[PDB]
Amino acid sequence: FSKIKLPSNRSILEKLQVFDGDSTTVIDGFAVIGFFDFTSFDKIRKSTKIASKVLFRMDVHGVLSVNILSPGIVIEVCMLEKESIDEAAQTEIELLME
Amino acid sequence: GEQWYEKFKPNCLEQVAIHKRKLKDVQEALDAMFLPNAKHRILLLSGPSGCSKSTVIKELSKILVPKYRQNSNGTSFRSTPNEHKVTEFRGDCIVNDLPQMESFSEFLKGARYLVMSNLSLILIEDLPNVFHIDTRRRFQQLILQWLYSSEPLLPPLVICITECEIPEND
Amino acid sequence: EQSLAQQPWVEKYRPKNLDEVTAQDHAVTVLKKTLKSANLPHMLFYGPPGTGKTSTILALTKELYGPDLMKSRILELNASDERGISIVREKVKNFARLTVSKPSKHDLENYPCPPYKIIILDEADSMTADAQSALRRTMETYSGVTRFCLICNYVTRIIDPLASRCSKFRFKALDASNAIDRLRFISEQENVKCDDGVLERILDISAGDLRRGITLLQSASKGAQYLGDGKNITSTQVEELAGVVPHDILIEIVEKVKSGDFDEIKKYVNTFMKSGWSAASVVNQLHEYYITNDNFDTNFKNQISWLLFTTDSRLNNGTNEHIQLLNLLVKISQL
Amino acid sequence: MSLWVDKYRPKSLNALSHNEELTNFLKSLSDQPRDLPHLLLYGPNGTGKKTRCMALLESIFGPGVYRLKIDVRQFVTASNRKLELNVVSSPYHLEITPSDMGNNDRIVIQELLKEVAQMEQVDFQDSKDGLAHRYKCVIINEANSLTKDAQAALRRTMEKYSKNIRLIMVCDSMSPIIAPIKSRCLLIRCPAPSDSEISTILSDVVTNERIQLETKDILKRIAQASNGNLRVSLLMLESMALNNELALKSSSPIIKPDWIIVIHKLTRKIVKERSVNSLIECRAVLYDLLAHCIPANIILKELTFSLLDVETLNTTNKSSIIEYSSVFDERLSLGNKAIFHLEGFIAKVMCCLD
Amino acid sequence: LQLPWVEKYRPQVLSDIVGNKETIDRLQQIAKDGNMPHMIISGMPGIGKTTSVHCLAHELLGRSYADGVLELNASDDRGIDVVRNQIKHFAQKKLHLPPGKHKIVILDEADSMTAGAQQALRRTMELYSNSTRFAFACNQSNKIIEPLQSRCAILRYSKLSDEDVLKRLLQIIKLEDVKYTNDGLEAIIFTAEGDMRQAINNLQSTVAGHGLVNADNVFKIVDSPHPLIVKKMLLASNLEDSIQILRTDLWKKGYSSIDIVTTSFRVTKNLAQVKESVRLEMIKEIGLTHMRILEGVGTYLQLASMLAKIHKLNN
Amino acid sequence: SKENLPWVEKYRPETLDEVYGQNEVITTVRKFVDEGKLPHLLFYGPPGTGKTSTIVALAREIYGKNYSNMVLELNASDDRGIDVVRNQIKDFASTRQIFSKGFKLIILDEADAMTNAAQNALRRVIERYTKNTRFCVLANYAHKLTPALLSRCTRFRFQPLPQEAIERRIANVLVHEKLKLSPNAEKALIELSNGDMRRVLNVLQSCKATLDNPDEDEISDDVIYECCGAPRPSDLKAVLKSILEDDWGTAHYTLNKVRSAKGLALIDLIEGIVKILEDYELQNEETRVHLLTKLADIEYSISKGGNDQIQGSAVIGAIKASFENET
DNA sequence: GGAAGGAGCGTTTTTTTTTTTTTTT
Ligand SMILES: Nc1ncnc2c1ncn2[C@@H]1O[C@H](COP(=O)(O)OP(=O)(O)OP(O)(O)=S)[C@@H](O)[C@H]1O
Ligand SMILES: Nc1ncnc2c1ncn2[C@@H]1O[C@H](COP(=O)(O)OP(=O)(O)OP(O)(O)=S)[C@@H](O)[C@H]1O
Ligand SMILES: Nc1ncnc2c1ncn2[C@@H]1O[C@H](COP(=O)(O)OP(=O)(O)OP(O)(O)=S)[C@@H](O)[C@H]1O
Ligand SMILES: Nc1ncnc2c1ncn2[C@@H]1O[C@H](COP(=O)(O)OP(=O)(O)OP(O)(O)=S)[C@@H](O)[C@H]1O
Ligand SMILES: Nc1nc2c(ncn2[C@@H]2O[C@H](COP(=O)(O)OP(=O)(O)O)[C@@H](O)[C@H]2O)c(=O)[nH]1
Ligand SMILES: [Mg+2]
Ligand SMILES: [Mg+2]
Ligand SMILES: [Mg+2]
Ligand SMILES: [Mg+2]
Repeated sequence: FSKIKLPSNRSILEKLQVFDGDSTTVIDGFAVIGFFDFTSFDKIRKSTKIASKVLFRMDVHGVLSVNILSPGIVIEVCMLEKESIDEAAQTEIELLME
Repeated sequence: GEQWYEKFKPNCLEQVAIHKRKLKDVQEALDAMFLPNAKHRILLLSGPSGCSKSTVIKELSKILVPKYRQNSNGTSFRSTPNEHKVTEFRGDCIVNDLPQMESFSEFLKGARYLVMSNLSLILIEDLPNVFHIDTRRRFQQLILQWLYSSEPLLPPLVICITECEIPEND
Repeated sequence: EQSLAQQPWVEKYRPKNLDEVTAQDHAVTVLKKTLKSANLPHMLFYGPPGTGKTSTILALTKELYGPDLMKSRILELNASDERGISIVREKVKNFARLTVSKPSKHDLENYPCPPYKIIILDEADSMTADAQSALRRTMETYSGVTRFCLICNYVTRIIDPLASRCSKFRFKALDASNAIDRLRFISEQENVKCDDGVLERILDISAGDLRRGITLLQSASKGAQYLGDGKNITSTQVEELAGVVPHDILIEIVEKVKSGDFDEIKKYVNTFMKSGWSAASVVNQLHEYYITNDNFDTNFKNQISWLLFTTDSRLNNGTNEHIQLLNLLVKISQL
Repeated sequence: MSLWVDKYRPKSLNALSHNEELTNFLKSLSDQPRDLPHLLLYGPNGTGKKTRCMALLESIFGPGVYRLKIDVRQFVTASNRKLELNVVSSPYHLEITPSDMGNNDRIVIQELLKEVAQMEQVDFQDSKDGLAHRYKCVIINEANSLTKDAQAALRRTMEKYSKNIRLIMVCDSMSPIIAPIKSRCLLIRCPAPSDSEISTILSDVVTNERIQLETKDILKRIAQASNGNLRVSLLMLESMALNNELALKSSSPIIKPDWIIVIHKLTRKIVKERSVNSLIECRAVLYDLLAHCIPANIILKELTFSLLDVETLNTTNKSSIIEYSSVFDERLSLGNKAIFHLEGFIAKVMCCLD
Repeated sequence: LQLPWVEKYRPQVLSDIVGNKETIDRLQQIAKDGNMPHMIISGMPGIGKTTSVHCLAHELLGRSYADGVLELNASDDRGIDVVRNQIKHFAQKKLHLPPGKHKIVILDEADSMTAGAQQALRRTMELYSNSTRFAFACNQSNKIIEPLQSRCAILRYSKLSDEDVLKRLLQIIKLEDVKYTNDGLEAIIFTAEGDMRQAINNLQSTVAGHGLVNADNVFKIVDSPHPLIVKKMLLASNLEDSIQILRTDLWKKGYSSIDIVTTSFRVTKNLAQVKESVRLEMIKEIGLTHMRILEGVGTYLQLASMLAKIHKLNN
Repeated sequence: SKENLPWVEKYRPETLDEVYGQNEVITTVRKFVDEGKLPHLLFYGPPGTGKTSTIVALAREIYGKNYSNMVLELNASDDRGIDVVRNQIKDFASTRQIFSKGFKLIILDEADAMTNAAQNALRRVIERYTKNTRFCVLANYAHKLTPALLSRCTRFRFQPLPQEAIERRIANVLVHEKLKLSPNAEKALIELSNGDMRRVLNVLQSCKATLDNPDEDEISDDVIYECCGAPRPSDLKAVLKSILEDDWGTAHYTLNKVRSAKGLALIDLIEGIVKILEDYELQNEETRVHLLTKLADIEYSISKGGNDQIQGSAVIGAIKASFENET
């Protein structure tokens, strides 16, 4: 298990918000975790190569949308997440993040 | 936790479960192989699973290697006498700067140096992936090159092959 | 005129339109009215050699689309093409999924141009069972834009699911009763002068195959033209060309069989095989001679019918003609 | 020099000396070769079928059809098993024997022949205006030995590209030819020469070679020993003439193929002894015969008729022998390894005799 | 939603597995002791091999199950590279476990493993046996190469008896509160042919269709095993009886000719009553009919002729 | 669009209510979906009995009109090797539903064409992801399915279509078209169908074509036989009577005349004669043995071609010799 | 001076289509 953490600065991570699954109410202290197969997640690498900005949006139904902006070429990638996270993976993720 | 076949493994050549005549033949052949100019360079043991091929080879090496190794001229890796009587090829080893098919080729290229004050018995039990056609062809080439080598000095090379049928697979 | 005379008569007189197809009206009517209904189903043509299956499908395709549109709406594959499972799963499927090409104004004006393509699998009985299985859902799914036509001589070689999917058309054998008009027309076109009943004899010899009959007529016409005597072709010449054994030789064989002496039969058969007669023709002639004879009893006829069937089945397996013929004659002599 | 089989081979239809009716039919075919159909010549081996085909081609094109050369064509299977085929060619025709490819013969039909059929042969006209077109002639030797798949592949190639190609197939028996292929062909029966015509040809060869012949009867005997195979007749005539200082006599032995003598010895052994050990020795002889690439079905024919030639055997024995021969011939046709069926035949004969 | 009963009622402890009482008891002894050796578990489908191995691993490893078990089956990559890297790294891992406890590598459907991977497994077993133990699960123990078998204890699971199947069915019925009759449970057990998975599936199907598990209701959905019908057809003393069975019970029920002939061969192989000559002749006739069917002539007439020949031989 | 389709496809059932003949299976599956407890399914049966139609209709009912978004359908026309099972099927079965619409459905049509290795790999995919996904396997030949796969599926047998269901579907088609079918024609169609709806629909379409004016012309048994080129029952009866009573010459002439009248093929005559003789009351059983063996041999020989006249004479002789036992 | 037990012998190896693994890429 390895981790890549994005800095909490307004230069790489412009903004982050957690909406409690309704897009409206902001909740602090709640962690949203999305589990994906790298075979599908890695398909956005080439789109990110030319990307200027990337907007991630995850819903409660297990759908992740990535909007990539490079007058210009615009890309939208939608992927489904896995059904559930195994106990070992959940424990390792919690240990890594805490 | 200990398995009995490991806990009660033979501690000497006499305790090895092997027919006397076969043991005598193997011992004579191996002893001849250790002589300065030995006619035979490779000893190929074949048989079914668990018939004491590797065990008898190791027990015999424990006696033969000390008796035929030249005393080091005050040179050795570590303080200990480097009890490495048997050098075995490891088929699952993967290194960064070597293609898989060449791994065995590298091993032999080192094994040739284990003579005289560095004498050691070369044992091949875990073979390379001979089910791959190219790997098998390269293995055969290397064996032939060892057999036809012009090197004046080489260490004894023992190949233990356990014969078994391959069940039909989908 | 030389260019028109560059083709054997079978290719020269291949039907151009569905009207030219003879003796197969039971299916030709359905195919013809499909031109107006535009409701063509998947088809399975099956029948013995030289009955007009390939000609019928080619005429239908020509009538439906026309010389130009056809090239974009037809995919033809036969035994001369590789037709493995991968081919069925890639090339046939891709063609079946292809969008229907846009017809030109001329095509629409002149031809019905139904909104689907056609995949013809000639000699379909040569395809493997797995390759055939790969066609099932391809035919079912893309039936809106694609229709399949399978053609074969041995229907049992088509797997049951495909036979169920396809509407079946049996092509009947062409004999002296239903195909005589076409052969007479061909003879009149080529100015072949033959004695009365010659065309009947050709059609009876051909045994359901009009292609063989047309080839025989061409050979007889060539012989007559080379002779250049101006005389009518005779049935004896036709029988000689067809390889039919002369009646006197058959009578000699029958007398030898009646005698029953093994050595004499062996000697006569050894001398008879010198001439190179085909054992199949001899067996057919012996069946005709014995089954229709009124001088033998019922048990004899039953036994000889089974013997003849066994010998013919063995010959169909590409067996060795001398041995089979001698065995058959020895068995008959023992009846 | 060349063997007498090829040295005195006729090179035109007018040079044919036996089966006059066949020559007349071939000449009638050559009258207007513009619409020549596909041909299938069938008859006993060594009678002159290939010679007649070459004479027909010479009549259509000219003597240049005899200026033959050889090329090697490479094919690759789906398993990457590279292999080669010999293609004989004259400026007007091609000759192939796909059966030499075994089960791969179909590939030859699917790749080579089709391509030849697809490439339309055109040439600049020497005097007239525009290109001139001419169909290609292709000879398929040993047609009866083709697999059913190759025969099926031949069908639409023969039909569709009839303008560019005309096939002339040659076989010794039509039993293995599938019905569609026969339907697509003009069948030509080629009878074997009679003993008198074989003797006449041999006498002409003898006179040309200046070999002293005591009596013509010898030639007749040679004919009777060839069983109508003219090629074999000429080969034995040459062998006997060379072995007797170019002087044949009534006492001069007739030289037969060695495997034929071996089969005769095997027949005598089978007749004399019928036991398990005899069967094992018969197996040894059969394997020796097979090691020389003698076809299994040919061995079965020759053994069967050699056995039927035995004088001591009675009618029941011969009837049983021919029954077993037919059964095991079918088994060989439908089988994979011929040794099983040859052994079964010999064992059944031993049982019936004993 | 609601899980199918086959997965809903999968035993979670070794004490809930029925049948093979001796083997299950030995597994319980191993679980309580700890000294688990390399083992191979062989048997027919749906008798509890996978459940037994999973339950034993859980009981042995307790909370350490997540970090102490490596499970791989035919649905995962299991080539030689996997043995070289993943299994090797797992076996090299140093995990602190209670005394007598080792890491477990579960190789379900081990029979399908490739020859190269199996040969590679020898060295890892030799090197890491002090900390890792291997549990193979398969249907044919002979499909594991002999050098691997030489290191493992063999355990063959037998077919479940009607008593064990009935006991488990009664437990499931009590949990689900299902209405039934003795004849219905008898029919379910008879149609299961010793497969507990099939018994549970058929019980669930019958309950969903009608709720009350009777004989008639069970037989409306479930069909009697066609091997028994084929055996009855083959053993009929009259040609007409065999033909009638073939027509009514097999042909008109939609059974394909190929299935009928394959089942006939399988059944004839196990006919204890018949003599050897008759048996081998019947096998020959079945093979000839199978050859005819494979060529495309899969007609009822061919099967009737096969039956006629078999009857002729019986006389 | 649907008007241009072949009838076998134009009349494909859309809802489960349109599937006839399989009352038990339809009842059970409908109740399962009503309770939402669908297990892994196996549909085993002969061609053209409604398996694919039933599974598609069930998917439509479960997911409404948007079933194509959460159903993964694969058939023999698609490659389904072990790699496909490991990657595509595995990823589909291991991912969430589009809108949390319960479980996902994977249809493996014609699964008897899948390799043993792929079927073996399917076992644990089916088992582990049962909570989120359900599998449906359709087949005509069970011997091609591994025992492990068969153990995992709830089995449903599609019987050959009964006469009543075929009659109801024929009535529906006749109403949809402007067609008139006679009772004798319906009986002939049912007899020749052998429980396959596809054959019924194809023959009906061909019969509609045969009619000169379908708006007013009625289909009779003669039209059915003309379209199928099949023998009439009277022809079979006459041939059998001549074989069993007339002498060899008369029987040969009768067979030749009957065949030449409408160009009948020998195989269909043999099949009809076998149907007739199956109901014959024979006092000697050896007669049945001879009949069955000889006629099966003749059918096998015909399957490879051969000489037609010799085969017909063989049929005559075989029947005569077999019935000499009853003497 | 009877077996009882044991070892050694009795051997060589492409091919149709189709699917799959492995290694280098
Ligand atoms: N008296 C003994 N004699 C031989 N091996 C013994 C003995 N006692 C315990 N063992 C163990 O049994 C095993 C013997 O098997 P092996 O020597 O490996 O036979 P093998 O011929 O090399 O078969 P493979 O190729 O390893 S499966 C060794 O692990 C030994 O430690
Ligand atoms: N019904 C027919 N009407 C007119 N000519 C026919 C007919 N059938 C065959 N022929 C003639 O014989 C030739 C071959 O006809 P085909 O349509 O190729 O027969 P076929 O049934 O396709 O033969 P197979 O099955 O490939 S052996 C045609 O070019 C025609 O000259
Ligand atoms: N002995 C058993 N006791 C209770 N339930 C069983 C038993 N055997 C099978 N089952 C039931 O059927 C389901 C499958 O059991 P499994 O252990 O997977 O059978 P299996 O022998 O491993 O089948 P294979 O070899 O993987 S096809 C379990 O979840 C149980 O619900
Ligand atoms: N029970 C049925 N009710 C109504 N029509 C049916 C029925 N079964 C088959 N058909 C008709 O025949 C056509 C084919 O039905 P299918 O469901 O595809 O048969 P099938 O059992 O799946 O055939 P196989 O096993 O794939 S060859 C349908 O479009 C329907 O028009
Ligand atoms: N003088 C003469 N020789 C012939 C004649 N026909 C064939 N031959 C010769 O006899 C041999 C016949 O063998 P071949 O042509 O291969 O016949 P095939 O095997 O049936 O094709 C050849 O060497 C010919 O040269 C003929 O009509 N006259
Ligand atoms: Mg060892
Ligand atoms: Mg054709
Ligand atoms: Mg399991
Ligand atoms: Mg279907």
